[PDB]
Amino acid sequence: KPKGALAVILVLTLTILVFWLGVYAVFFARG
Amino acid sequence: VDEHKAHKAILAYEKGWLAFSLAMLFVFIALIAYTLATHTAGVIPAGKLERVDPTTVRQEGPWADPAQAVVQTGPNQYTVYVLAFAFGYQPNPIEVPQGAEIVFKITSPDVIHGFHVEGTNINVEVLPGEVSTVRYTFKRPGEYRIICNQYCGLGHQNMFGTIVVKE
Amino acid sequence: SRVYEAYPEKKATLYFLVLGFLALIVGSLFGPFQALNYGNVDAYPLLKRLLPFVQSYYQGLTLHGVLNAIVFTQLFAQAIMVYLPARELNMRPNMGLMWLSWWMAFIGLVVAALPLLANEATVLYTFYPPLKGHWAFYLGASVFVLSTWVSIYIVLDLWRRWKAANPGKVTPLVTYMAVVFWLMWFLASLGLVLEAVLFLLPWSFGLVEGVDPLVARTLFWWTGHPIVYFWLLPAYAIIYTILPKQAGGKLVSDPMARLAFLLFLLLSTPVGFHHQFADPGIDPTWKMIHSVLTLFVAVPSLMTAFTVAASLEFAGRLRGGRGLFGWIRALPWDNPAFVAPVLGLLGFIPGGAGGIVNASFTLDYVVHNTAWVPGHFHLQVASLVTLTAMGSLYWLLPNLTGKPISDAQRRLGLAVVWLWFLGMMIMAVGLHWAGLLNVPRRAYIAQVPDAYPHAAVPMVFNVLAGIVLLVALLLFIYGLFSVLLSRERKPELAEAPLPFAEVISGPEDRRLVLAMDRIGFWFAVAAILVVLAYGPTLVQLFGHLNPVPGWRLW
Ligand code: HAS
Ligand code: HEM
Ligand SMILES: CCCCCCCC/C=C\CCCCCCCC(=O)OC[C@H](O)CO
Ligand code: CUA
Ligand SMILES: [Cu+2]
Repeated sequence: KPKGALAVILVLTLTILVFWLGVYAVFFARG
Repeated sequence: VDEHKAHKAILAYEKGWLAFSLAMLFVFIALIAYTLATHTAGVIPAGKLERVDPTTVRQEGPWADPAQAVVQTGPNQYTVYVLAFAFGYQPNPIEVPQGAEIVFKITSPDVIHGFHVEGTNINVEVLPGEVSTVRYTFKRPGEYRIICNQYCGLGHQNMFGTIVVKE
Repeated sequence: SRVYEAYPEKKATLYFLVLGFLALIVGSLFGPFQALNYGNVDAYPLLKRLLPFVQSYYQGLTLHGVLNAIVFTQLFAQAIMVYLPARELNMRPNMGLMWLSWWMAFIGLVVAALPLLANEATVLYTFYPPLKGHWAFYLGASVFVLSTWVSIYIVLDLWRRWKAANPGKVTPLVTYMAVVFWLMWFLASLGLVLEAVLFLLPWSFGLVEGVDPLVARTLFWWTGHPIVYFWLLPAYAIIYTILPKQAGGKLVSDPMARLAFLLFLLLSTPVGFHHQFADPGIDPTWKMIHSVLTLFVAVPSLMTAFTVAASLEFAGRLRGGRGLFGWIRALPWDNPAFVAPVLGLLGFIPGGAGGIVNASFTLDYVVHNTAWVPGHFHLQVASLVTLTAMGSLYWLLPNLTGKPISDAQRRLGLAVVWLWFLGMMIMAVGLHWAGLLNVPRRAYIAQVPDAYPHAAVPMVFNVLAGIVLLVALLLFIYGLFSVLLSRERKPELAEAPLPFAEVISGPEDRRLVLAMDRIGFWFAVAAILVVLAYGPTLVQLFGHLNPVPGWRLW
């Protein structure tokens, strides 16, 4: 199995989620 | 064999990643749709085209007297006629009550400006010949800075205004 | 040289590449001064003693955007996406059209450059009306961009001459990428061409009195999204078809590479209202439709992440790396042609994450027109695209000129790409963080030093980046001129083949490649998506034109 490639898309996924949920929280705080 | 095993195993995992990918993007669409059904949606500019002549907006109509720019249009609703121009905002300050719905009607007599109210989601481009309409309710009293965040010429970095929200 | 009589496309390719890197050098000199500004340090008094034609911060920012994001990226795209398909097919481009392409780009650049240098078009690389630039800027920019229409014809010619000689054969992979790339760009380019011919040119010449700024922005951003996929795809072509060989491996899938490129043909153009979330007089329903299509255009890059990662992991295992992380250390970190694009892909992780936030309609009101947006796009174009272009000079310049790269030039190359990458990451932290503190983009903030006291910590990052990237730029200038002004030549490196990767094949591949080879069908679909996405708003806007007078405020 491509375990190295899986570790890369895991770090991509966590970065996307931190960015997106972080800004969602800011939007409601300013709303 | 090892290249053909690799290739089969790579594609198997890529199919799962792609299904997960779509699932995530669909959840983001649902969470965006939710924002559109709440009060937070008032910062979206009105889609209506509302045309004005930038050459007369300082001489005739609701932008011509900044001291009468704040109009009660509802029992807990005020409409504010704001001019963004090279290089300032009128009226200055904008004075409004805490807790009321504010309908900003912003236009330009010259070039494109930004209207970004620090601490809020009010963040709208202001086009000459068009009215940008946004609504917001201030929950906290105090002074809020207006920042011009569209390049408007050499005075851009000094183009600031003031909203004062009264208890 | 006998080389250039057999392969004259080598000399035309070289003229595109060098003119592009000259544009990159001149544009990038403003970069460190702009980063110091976003650190609250005003260095413009010093820049004006060294370049006394610079009148303002905003004239510098116009030169920066035009020369780096429009001129360098276009000339790189024209070099790579004509030369690589020619060499894959072993066929000669129409050399008359190839030289015409070049002369159009060169003459457009010279004509646009004149009013930029004389302070007659300080309107930034978006030139939004009613800010009214000199007619020579709009004319020059028009001619520059239309050089790409000749590029398109040259590649479609190559493809139809190959197909006529090979009936029943599938398009080879690199030529496939270049064909759907150039057809995408044809559709993409029409917004800006229409804005230029109907509005900016007649207005600039004094033949109409005003322009409708909402129409102009709408036509601009038709082209303004897909132009960033135009910048990206030549880097992706190298990363798919050349990087796996340089890593010691193979491309793990021809079909999933083709499919990424096909989704860009379909989804790159009909998305531009994601640049207009904060614009009046565009229906919120259409903004939501563009935001959903924008989330879909992310899919081909999410796919690229997996395909590329799996191919680098493969190469690393074949080179003896074991475990979940040992494959990384087994890769050739001594080779700048390998390192540059891979560091670029690392920065593209947070770059892509910021892009998905920007796309999400109402979340854009948090970040629109703040320092966040330049933080996002320096990770995409100023790092991935630029680093990939810098790395390609280690294999492309010997192949065009027969000039070898010394071991010393190799080591200097490694220092340049590491400092460029590290400087971009540091600046990304500074600009993303300043953006969340409401610091505006496009602003000479160093001239109002007490206006943003809350941003003192991220400003320290922007000062550091400015210094690191100044050093990276000076080392790059020295390296590039050491190779082009070197007297040693070895013509057998000009005759060597390009380092194209081998592909691992599977039973699936043939049936998916022939569905994707129906290029006429997929082009038709891409064209229809543009009509549906734009048509109804444009009939609205054109029905209700409100042209307004022009202003000069500089
Ligand atoms: C090349 C240049 C660019 C690319 C690519 C790019 C991508 C995106 N952008 Fe963007 N952008 C926006 C949305 C996106 C989205 C959804 C994507 C997507 O295409 C991004 C998808 C990318 C990914 C999902 C990343 C995948 C990750 C990969 C492929 C790396 C894997 C790493 C590996 C394999 C390494 C592993 C190796 C080891 C050794 C471990 C939006 C709004 O939706 C705005 C307007 C905001 C505003 O308010 O003005 C915007 C603004 C800009 C502007 C400013 C225009 C201006 O001046 O006003 C520029 C120049 C720009 C450039 C670029 N942008 N963008
Ligand atoms: C040494 C390298 C560089 C540094 C230090 C740097 C720094 C900056 C900074 C701080 C800004 C923001 C200025 C503002 O908003 O007022 C900026 C804008 C920009 N940069 Fe760069 N930059 C560099 C290289 C590049 C490269 C290589 C590209 C493209 C290939 C690029 C494209 C842009 C664009 C398109 C803008 C926005 C212009 C506009 O808003 O009108 N930069 N740069
Ligand atoms: C296998 C499992 C399948 C199912 C998995 C599905 C994942 C659900 C995701 C999002 C929830 C959406 C709910 C939206 C509610 C938003 C509430 C909110 O954000 O409230 C804060 C704010 O203050 C309000 O005004
Ligand atoms: Cu008004 Cu910038
Ligand atoms: Cu875009």
